[PDB]
Amino acid sequence: CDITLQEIIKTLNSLTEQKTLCTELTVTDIFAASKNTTEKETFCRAATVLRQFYSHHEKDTRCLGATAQQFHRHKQLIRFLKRLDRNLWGLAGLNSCPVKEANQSTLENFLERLKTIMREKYSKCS
Amino acid sequence: ADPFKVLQEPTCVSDYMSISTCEWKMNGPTQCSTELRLLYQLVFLLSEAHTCIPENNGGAGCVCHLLMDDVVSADQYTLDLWAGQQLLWKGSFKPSEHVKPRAPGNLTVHTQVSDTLLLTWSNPYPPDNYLYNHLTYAVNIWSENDPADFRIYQVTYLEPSLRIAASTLKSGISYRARVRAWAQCYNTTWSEWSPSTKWHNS
Amino acid sequence: PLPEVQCFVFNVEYMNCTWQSSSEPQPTNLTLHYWYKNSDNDKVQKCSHYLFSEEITSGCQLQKKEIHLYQTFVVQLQDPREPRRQATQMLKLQNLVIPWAPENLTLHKLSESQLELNWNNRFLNHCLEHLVQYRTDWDHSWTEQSVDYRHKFSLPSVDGQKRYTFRVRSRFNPLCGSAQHWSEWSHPIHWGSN
Ligand SMILES: *[C@@H]1O[C@H](CO[C@@H]2O[C@@H](C)[C@@H](O)[C@@H](O)[C@@H]2O)[C@@H](O[C@@H]2O[C@H](CO)[C@@H](O)[C@H](O)[C@H]2NC(C)=O)[C@H](O)[C@H]1NC(C)=O
Ligand SMILES: *[C@@H]1O[C@H](CO)[C@@H](O[C@@H]2O[C@H](CO)[C@@H](O)[C@H](O)[C@H]2NC(C)=O)[C@H](O)[C@H]1NC(C)=O
Ligand SMILES: *[C@@H]1O[C@H](CO)[C@@H](O)[C@H](O)[C@H]1NC(C)=O
Ligand SMILES: *[C@@H]1O[C@H](CO)[C@@H](O)[C@H](O)[C@H]1NC(C)=O
Ligand SMILES: *[C@@H]1O[C@H](CO)[C@@H](O)[C@H](O)[C@H]1NC(C)=O
Repeated sequence: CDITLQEIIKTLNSLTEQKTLCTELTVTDIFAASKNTTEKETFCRAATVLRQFYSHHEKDTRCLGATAQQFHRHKQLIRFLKRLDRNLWGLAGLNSCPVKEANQSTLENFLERLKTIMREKYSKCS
Repeated sequence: ADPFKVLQEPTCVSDYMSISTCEWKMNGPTQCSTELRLLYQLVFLLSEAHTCIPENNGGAGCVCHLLMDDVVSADQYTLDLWAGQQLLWKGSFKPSEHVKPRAPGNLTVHTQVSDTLLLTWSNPYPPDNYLYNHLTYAVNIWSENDPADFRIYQVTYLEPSLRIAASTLKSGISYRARVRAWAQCYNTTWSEWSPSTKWHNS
Repeated sequence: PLPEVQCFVFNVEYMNCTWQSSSEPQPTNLTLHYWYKNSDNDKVQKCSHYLFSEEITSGCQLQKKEIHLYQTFVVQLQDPREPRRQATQMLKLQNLVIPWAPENLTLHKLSESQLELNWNNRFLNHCLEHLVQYRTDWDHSWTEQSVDYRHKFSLPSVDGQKRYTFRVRSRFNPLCGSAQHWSEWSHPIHWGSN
């Protein structure tokens, strides 16, 4: 494992540190339905889920609080999600990976779960 | 047919933060800023293209600073150098494979204790940046009147500090210092030297 | 209510889960049951090797085959004298690792004043983080610098008229897991004289 997987982890550690106003919103849980898909499909799928999220919530009123601080936290949340998306996507190398599922999840648990999947992946290679 | 020509493959580096600088050489005297346009675009779905206006670097040399919102290892860019309607050159560039770190700053000298001399500086990157925790340094210390005798200390730990035993510093004179940085994890080159700092120790 | 279990994975070789026995209104043997959540192999397990302190159940001990980091871990502290008096608990083992102290520290010259310290670890090269510590026989306190997983420190300025001593410890953080605790300091090592 080279730097790509490492960046993904740091960003995750960073994101799981403090939760923001919109970390409660839900997203498709793609882990609770692991249908023995490839390692790639997962990365790609996770990228898709996150992409949809920042895509839909970037300019969300609820998320941008009432204080500058809530505002910056949200901007940053969005920033990091983009970093995750592009790295995870680069890692998979798939043009498309349909996320057909219905098991919802809180982004907070999604990131927390994903962080574990990534740290384990890292602990493997040497 | 092709009045304007790029002599050699253009070369770029990134500070891995906001900027990427490409350098290249033209076949003759050229007004870069007037004749050329470099269009870069991230290779990622639904991403727009950007236009950079080249600065001049010597009579037939050009340089251009591509501004980026963020940078991650996966990211790759398309580059298209135009001279009007004539594509001069086309290429790809992956920031994470050609990193040159920003020079460190705020080099200050501490002389409270007598045994050792303490040197501190600042790490140019924000803590949230992927390079922050990967930099190690090199401090350069020389005498003003006796530049001949200069030393280069290698700081191979994360803290931006250096301690040198004063038992190696001819008192009475004034020395100058400056520091640069690199990140082994990304196989980067050295940063530029930081502004220097002279001090007269006793 | 009963004591709280405190598991700690050692160098990812074996885990130790203990509790203070002097908190019970009477002597007893609390049983330990463990299982992993929402993964393969959900079935509950019995502590296959109990630990004893003052002729009482001190804790449990599981071997490598039984340790699964990156998989929600769930311990159960039961009391035979009460089938309904117990507490269930879930852990993230990955954050409870504690590597062995680094060993085989070396000290050689790479140049005229480049003094490089080296050392090796126990099967977790890229998961470790290190804290190097040094001083002279005159210093009243150590000075510490952190490598990340480098295991290669280097003092850029060495004084010949001084005896140096070095030591390091490792930590399983932050890429493979967020373990708070360091390992025990490695045996010291010396250089030069005076
Ligand atoms: C790290 O980079 C070096 C140097 O490559 C070039 O120099 C950089 C500073 C940059 O300016 C670019 O022009 C180039 O990328 C790489 O050098 C090679 O090292 C390998 C051994 O690892 C050796 O087999 C090759 O002969 C070297 N190539 C050349 C042209 O000399 C080096 O590979 C990079 N190190 C790692 C860890 O990837
Ligand atoms: C020199 O040091 C000062 C610290 O006083 C730096 O200024 C701070 O920079 C950080 C990160 O860029 C900001 O978050 C702070 O708000 C700035 N001011 C504060 C509160 O200190 C400055 O960037 C340093 N310069 C160099 C060369 O790194
Ligand atoms: C695990 O328990 C045994 C027996 O009590 C003890 O000797 C050992 O040191 C413990 N593990 C640790 C703390 O490394
Ligand atoms: C507990 O177990 C120990 C060791 O098996 C045994 O000596 C003792 O009789 C048991 N009963 C209690 C509650 O002490
Ligand atoms: C040095 O330490 C290693 C542990 O990685 C050990 O296996 C080795 O035997 C030690 N060196 C010797 C030969 O004493």
